[PDB]
Amino acid sequence: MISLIAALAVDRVIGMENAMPWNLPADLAWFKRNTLNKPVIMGRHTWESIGRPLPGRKNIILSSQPGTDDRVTWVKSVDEAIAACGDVPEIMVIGGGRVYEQFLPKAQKLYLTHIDAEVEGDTHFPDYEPDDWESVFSEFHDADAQNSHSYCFEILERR
Ligand SMILES: NC(=O)c1ccc[n+]([C@@H]2O[C@H](COP(=O)([O-])OP(=O)(O)OC[C@H]3O[C@@H](n4cnc5c(N)ncnc54)[C@H](OP(=O)(O)O)[C@@H]3O)[C@@H](O)[C@H]2O)c1
Ligand SMILES: Nc1nc(=O)c2nc(CNc3ccc(C(=O)N[C@@H](CCC(=O)O)C(=O)O)cc3)cnc2[nH]1
Ligand SMILES: [Mn+2]
Ligand SMILES: [Mn+2]
Ligand SMILES: [Mn+2]
Repeated sequence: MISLIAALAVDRVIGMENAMPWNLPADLAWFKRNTLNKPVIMGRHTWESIGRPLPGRKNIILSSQPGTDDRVTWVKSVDEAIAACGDVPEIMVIGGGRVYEQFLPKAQKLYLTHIDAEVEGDTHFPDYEPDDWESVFSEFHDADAQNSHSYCFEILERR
């Protein structure tokens, strides 16, 4: 099973200038809980944005060019990325935009955080078709002293 996990600001913005400009610790904690002990697939730009391996997860990087760090696994195609995960129950695709586009048709589950923030960005989450997806979990949170925007955690499963 392939799942995508992402945090979206208004208008599906996910990034600007190879960064995420907001800071929502509760959402990073949600990301860690839902990815720990699973393989994570990311594109090369997202690998450079994170800047280090994510502990407790098999890190698989898509790039057309040879890898430059043996602390992670480098692959050259979608099919190779999936194969490198082995026989696990759930593969987590953690972006970015180009990678989400390619894995969306293959995904059975989306873990989405909707952030009430207006962000200029240069990268968007793919347009998906709402009729294809059932919302099975949602949890709204107001802003607090640690999280400066309101946010909604949602899990969707392909119908
Ligand atoms: N809000 C969120 O949830 C979230 C999550 C993740 C990322 N982001 C943001 O998203 C942005 C990065 O997204 P992006 O769309 O620019 O880049 P990306 O999807 O992270 O990386 C694209 C790169 O991945 C490689 N790649 C992708 N598909 C491939 C394939 N089929 N075969 C081989 N290589 C492949 C290529 O590397 P080469 O050029 O080396 O071939 C391509 O240039 C940043 O702003 C980041 O902060 C946000
Ligand atoms: N919901 C969601 N939020 C995100 O921030 C997110 N980020 C990415 C890609 N970028 C990043 C950037 C930083 C970390 C990070 O520092 N993670 C730590 C945080 C643990 C914590 O804060 O409690 C980790 O171990 O996962 C992960 C992914 C992909 N999907 C996402 N999905
Ligand atoms: Mn091939
Ligand atoms: Mn197998
Ligand atoms: Mn806001």
